[PDB]
Amino acid sequence: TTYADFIASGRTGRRNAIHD
Amino acid sequence: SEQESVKEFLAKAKEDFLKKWENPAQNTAHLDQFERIKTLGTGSFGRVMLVKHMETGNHYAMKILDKQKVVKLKQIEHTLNEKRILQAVNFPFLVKLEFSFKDNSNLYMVMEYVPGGEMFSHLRRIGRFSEPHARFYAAQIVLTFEYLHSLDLIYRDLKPENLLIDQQGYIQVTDFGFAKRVKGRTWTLCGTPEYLAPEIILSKGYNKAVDWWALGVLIYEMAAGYPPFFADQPIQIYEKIVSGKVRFPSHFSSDLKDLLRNLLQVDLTKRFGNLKNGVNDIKNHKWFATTDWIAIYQRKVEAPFIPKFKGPGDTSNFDDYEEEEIRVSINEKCGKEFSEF
Ligand SMILES: COc1ccc(O)c(C(=O)c2ccc(CO[C@@H]3CCCNC[C@H]3NC(=O)c3ccncc3)cc2)c1F
Repeated sequence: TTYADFIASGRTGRRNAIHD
Repeated sequence: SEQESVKEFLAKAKEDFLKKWENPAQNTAHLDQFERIKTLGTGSFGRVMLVKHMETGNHYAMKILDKQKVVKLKQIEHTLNEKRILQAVNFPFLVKLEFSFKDNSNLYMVMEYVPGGEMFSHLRRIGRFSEPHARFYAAQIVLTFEYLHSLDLIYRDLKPENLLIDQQGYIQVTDFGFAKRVKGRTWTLCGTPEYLAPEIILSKGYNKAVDWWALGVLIYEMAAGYPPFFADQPIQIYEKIVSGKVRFPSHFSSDLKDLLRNLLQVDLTKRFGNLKNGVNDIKNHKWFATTDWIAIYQRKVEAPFIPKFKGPGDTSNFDDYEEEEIRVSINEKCGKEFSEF
């Protein structure tokens, strides 16, 4: 499912900001 | 007449903000007044720790930023904004700033300690929120953004990781590190990949409207359990956002779908929050039809979840981070650069 793909993704961990 | 009651409130509100905005508070404490216990989170140039004020007995959470590190990445105006805005504001759903000071090496903001954990941690655990539960949080972000915007502030970094749950089961917004008081347009490329309005991505210059866009991304993560635009590296996430092609979970109610469809609008002149009716288009939506906006401002609603904590200085709703000693160097670093802090 799409839940499943998310859970396997690199980006289920706390997400940093980007900046200049 | 309820609309006029808010107008009055935010007029007296904006008078308070300006007195503190123009004449901000400085060096109201010291490092030696606090016993440092445990780290609650981190960031590019420092960390936030649980602390104990040795003379009052009270617990606080103290942000600590390396002055040298802030300068290396050219982030001075942002760090200066965070403090100026934070010391100025006042609202039931914003973390308080009690003290601030600096020493030779670091900048220090001591905030009221919110012991419930970050929404983020709970949402990942449980999986996802019932819409009523996600309506309870979303509605406190609406009021808070109605507040901030009326002081001409843009938040720019809304996401579960910066929304803290207090003991009564409500929200304290933290991380005002990209907050900026602006009338008109600004062009800074900042935020978290999964929450960026497409206008930002497209180097267009943008406004308050990006905060309405994030509110939709946030609600969708709260109710689905995952964000509407995701992948394994930022550049793939960026393409999805400009593409302007969302897809909703089948459980999402149809009122939720119509709300999100209106906040996750690429066209800025159609997005809820950037229209002639303003924020009221959001407040008056059917998905928010059961929401007593004043019970929520007054904190008399029954929170659908209260986090368990067994006495003050309990850190059990927070993750574990490696510790580090705080070196305060013998020579002032970057004094002139951060001289208003
Ligand atoms: C340009 O980038 C900026 C701008 C301003 C900043 O202050 C920073 C930081 O370096 C920084 C350092 C540490 C943190 C830690 O923040 C924790 C955890 C990360 C997610 N946000 C929640 C936050 N927790 C709290 O602030 C908190 C406050 C009160 N009680 C409990 C928790 C955040 C930003 C920063 F990196």
